[PDB]
Amino acid sequence: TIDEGLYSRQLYVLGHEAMKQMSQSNVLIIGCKGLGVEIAKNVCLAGVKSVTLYDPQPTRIEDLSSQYFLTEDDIGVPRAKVTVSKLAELNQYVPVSVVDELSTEYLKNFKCVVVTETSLTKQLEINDFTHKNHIAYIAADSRGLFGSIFCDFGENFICTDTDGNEPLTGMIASITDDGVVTMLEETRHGLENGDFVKFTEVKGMPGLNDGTPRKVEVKGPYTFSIGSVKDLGSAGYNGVFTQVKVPTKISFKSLRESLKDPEYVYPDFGKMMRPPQYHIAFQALSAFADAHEGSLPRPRNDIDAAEFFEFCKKIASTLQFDVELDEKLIKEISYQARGDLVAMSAFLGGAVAQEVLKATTSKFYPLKQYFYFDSLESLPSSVTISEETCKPRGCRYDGQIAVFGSEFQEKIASLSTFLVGAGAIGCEMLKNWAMMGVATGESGHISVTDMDSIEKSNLNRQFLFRPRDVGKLKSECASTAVSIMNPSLTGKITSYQERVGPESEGIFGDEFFEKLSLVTNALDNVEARMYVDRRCVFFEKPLLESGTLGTKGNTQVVVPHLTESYGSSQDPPEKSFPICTLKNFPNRIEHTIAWARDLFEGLFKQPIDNVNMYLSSPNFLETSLKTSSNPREVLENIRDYLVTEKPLSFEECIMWARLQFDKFFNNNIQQLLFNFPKDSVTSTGQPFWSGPKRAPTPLSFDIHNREHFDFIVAAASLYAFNYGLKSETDPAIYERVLAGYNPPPFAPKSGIKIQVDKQELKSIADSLPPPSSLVGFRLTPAEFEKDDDSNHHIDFITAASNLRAMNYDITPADRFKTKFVAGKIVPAMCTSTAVVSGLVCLELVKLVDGKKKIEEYKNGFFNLAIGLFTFSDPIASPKMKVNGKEIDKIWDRYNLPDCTLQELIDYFQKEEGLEVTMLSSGVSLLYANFQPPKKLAERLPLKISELVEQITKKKLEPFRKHLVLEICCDDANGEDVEVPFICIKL
Amino acid sequence: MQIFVKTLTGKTITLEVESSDTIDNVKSKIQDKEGIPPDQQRLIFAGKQLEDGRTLSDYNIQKESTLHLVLRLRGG
Ligand SMILES: Nc1ncnc2c1ncn2[C@@H]1O[C@H](COP(=O)(O)OP(=O)(O)OP(=O)(O)O)[C@@H](O)[C@H]1O
Ligand SMILES: [Ca+2]
Ligand SMILES: [Ca+2]
Ligand SMILES: [Ca+2]
Ligand SMILES: [Ca+2]
Ligand SMILES: [Mg+2]
Ligand SMILES: [Mg+2]
Repeated sequence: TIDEGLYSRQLYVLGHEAMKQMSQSNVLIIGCKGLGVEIAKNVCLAGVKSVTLYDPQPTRIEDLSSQYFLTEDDIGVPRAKVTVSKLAELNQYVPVSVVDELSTEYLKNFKCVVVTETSLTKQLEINDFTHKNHIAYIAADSRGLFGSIFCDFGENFICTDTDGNEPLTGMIASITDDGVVTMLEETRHGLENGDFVKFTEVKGMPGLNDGTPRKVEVKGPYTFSIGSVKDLGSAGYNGVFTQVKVPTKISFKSLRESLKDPEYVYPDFGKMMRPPQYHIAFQALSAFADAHEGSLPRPRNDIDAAEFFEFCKKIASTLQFDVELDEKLIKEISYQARGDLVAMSAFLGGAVAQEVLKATTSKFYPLKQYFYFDSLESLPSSVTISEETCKPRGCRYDGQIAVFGSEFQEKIASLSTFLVGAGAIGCEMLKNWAMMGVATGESGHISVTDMDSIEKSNLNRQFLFRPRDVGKLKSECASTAVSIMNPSLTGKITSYQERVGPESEGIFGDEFFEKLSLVTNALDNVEARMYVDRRCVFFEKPLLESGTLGTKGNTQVVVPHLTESYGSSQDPPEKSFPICTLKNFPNRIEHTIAWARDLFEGLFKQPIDNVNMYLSSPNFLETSLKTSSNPREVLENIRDYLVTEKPLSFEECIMWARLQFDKFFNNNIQQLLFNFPKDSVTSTGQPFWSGPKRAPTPLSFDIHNREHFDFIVAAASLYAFNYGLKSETDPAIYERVLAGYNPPPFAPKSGIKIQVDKQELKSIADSLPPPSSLVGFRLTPAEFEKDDDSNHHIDFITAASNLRAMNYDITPADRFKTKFVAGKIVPAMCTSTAVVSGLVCLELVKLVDGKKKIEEYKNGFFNLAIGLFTFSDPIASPKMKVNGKEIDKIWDRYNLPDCTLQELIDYFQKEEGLEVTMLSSGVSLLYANFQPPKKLAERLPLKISELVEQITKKKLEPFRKHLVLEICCDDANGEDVEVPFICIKL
Repeated sequence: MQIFVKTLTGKTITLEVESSDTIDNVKSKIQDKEGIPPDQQRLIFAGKQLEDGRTLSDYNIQKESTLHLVLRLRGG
């Protein structure tokens, strides 16, 4: 029913049942400017029933400041009809039509109605109807560095998931008759008072494992109460609980009555007192409009501002809003009234878009009900902002100039950026840069890099790509795609396919960096972010960071000699299960899945590689015993995969497959139960198999069992793939060789290592044929690939997982979940990606403005699932005092040429007032005042580079331009002090 | 007094602190409830991130104040 090959990612954040509601929901979008188009873009990619647009107005040149679907010559034509042609190209599964008439009754066709660029008076007229007929209403507007979103989903809207989180779960140790449930061993339940939970597998109190939820009263981080339950038993033992997400109704006020008593959703607790002001200003913006024939205040105009300000006092009293109007702040909205920034459209767009999905799925807590945002800190101060500088110019950047000014527009145009990554965030970033006219100038230039290709699932969050683009490079395809949005970029963008890291340092060298204005990350892994960070700090270049995780997203700006870098703070590592839990004592389906995945790699990857490596590397055998951890496993992998068990027919593979079954779902189990009897006890006399350890049960084969069969099929097929044999699908073929199978008896041996030869091994390597006998021969290793079905990869793992699941009485899981966990997929969608991109660019302008005050930058943190937004000033780089001078522990460094050791020493002492006591490069000690007068005399006259090569005994590489050195010295007091590093620019 | 710490995952945590308490001292009370090492904790109050060495009062954090506990994301 649902295309999992496309909505894969997005399904992990929304869910099937949630998307089935979308596919049956029609959306209407009033207005098709930057904001409206952005909203649509997402809603389309989202997967709603259909999208309907409505925007008769022409196409002013200024509209192209954020409307990435309007070209230079579309001017005049109705934005509605002009864009509908491209939005339809986004998601095939979603049709996009247009409408020229605005009928009140017509609205009952859509489940949600989005309203952009519309006068308040017209808004009421619309909501009044929509509200009465129970129709989701959403209104938003982008006015310069100011924005606003309103929501009204009816006075009886019901939400079935308020946070989006996965229903908590956890193992129990006990539970008193009083209702005092005690978690397992130091396990946290993470429940909040007022939460409901059901139980399962709880002995001592059977009637409890029925399912009926129970209100929880947290007594601590490891224990909670559910109320007396002595009528169900005297004391329950080791079980498992599960949180029940109870729905709730949210009553929305009409735009008319809420306009009176507005309910704000503060996006920044630091500007707590601004939403009210904005509530007034935005309405004043509407009044002023009607007065001047729908036109808004002129860019940075003072006369219009004065008048605008009056309208504020007008509605301030009529609304009886007892507040102290902030003239300076409010007037700012008037100046920027005509402002149409793409970043603001990206932000409010992805945001609003998510709301629409909420209204059509009853999933995630909606904005209730006024979202007034502002990024006033972005306003430039290094250029002159006057009515003059912000005057229109007849170009596609008027919507932007209206805020920053023509003078500033030049800086943006002459930027030399470097975008690392071309995925979700990547596309949105480029898009924003295009509309902003980045690298459009002369010295301007964009550089996008990425080593991955386009895939189906990628077309859901990465719009710059199309299905017919699959298989093509991202960086390259995105580049071209951008040249069409803003032709002024053609020949201004260079794409690369290099993976940013230590290797690519060849391409992205010193010369490459010394040119960049700043760097922006659009990566998907922490390791890469770290690498870039390090480089930027070394090259003293600014960096823009951003991440997403479903509805959550974060932004971070790191400006040179001001803020700390990305790697200055720490993040929690990847949660990896204990080796002995996956190997012998699994209790969660996630355990078997991880196991299943190692099984996959262990039967169709690891062994094969050793075969080919044996047929390539001469001293491979010798060097193995010297390095390889399990030389035995190596030698055996070859023996068994080359001769001992080399198949010759799919039928001979099915025998191999059947053998494996008993080897990992029967014999292995038996052997365990042998070392640890199904009822043996510990030293404390406690059941070995209690709590964290579920007593397994060997599984006898069964030719007529989905799991048992699925495994054999998958396993066999895969083994085939290794040697290249036609895999069959006809069931009868398996029976015809399996029904007649006789497995060799298995008896658990005594003395086996279960965690909680010099001749044998070396003799087996002699039973193997010499590489000479099989020259040019190679095997095909199976490279795990989650996104596919014609490979039996996931099919294998699912079965293998659900089979081990039966062993330990663990509940199985469909291949949908298995794929998610086995492939360690990062759930995500277009909405979050857009929000971050916006916030990111809203900071980008702060870097080109050269803001030196840290209180002006902002790091973003948000979660669309609950309408949560928060920002915070960046942490200042740790300082330090050396000789009274304040130094930057992160950015300051000593730049010196390739001078002589004696010279460098004199320098520090005469120019820095530091007595260099120790000089080094990496792990090599070049100098130290406590060395003998011999070592010194022979080195002092040498040049740094020379000294390095000598001591290292390894001549430098000619591709280097720099050379880092560390030093130890004493301040003017002779006391040891810590100073910055040295960068020899040889 | 008593403060509230809402996290990105919509969870609310109640703490019993004093205006003179140090940020390091707060992070720990949080570690005792949630199990998050102070190093990985990102507490924000009124647009300012709290830093070790300072105190609740240095941030004018008064009674019944609300803070946010956020995290950085790896996805892109
Ligand atoms: N070290 C790196 N250097 C350059 N680009 C990188 C690096 N690591 C990751 N990327 C790229 O960053 C881009 C953005 O990541 P994103 O998560 O959007 O894409 P993806 O990995 O293709 O998606 P999915 O995980 O759903 O398949 C990807 O195209 C990815 O290949
Ligand atoms: Ca919770
Ligand atoms: Ca054989
Ligand atoms: Ca300095
Ligand atoms: Ca100094
Ligand atoms: Mg990929
Ligand atoms: Mg990725």
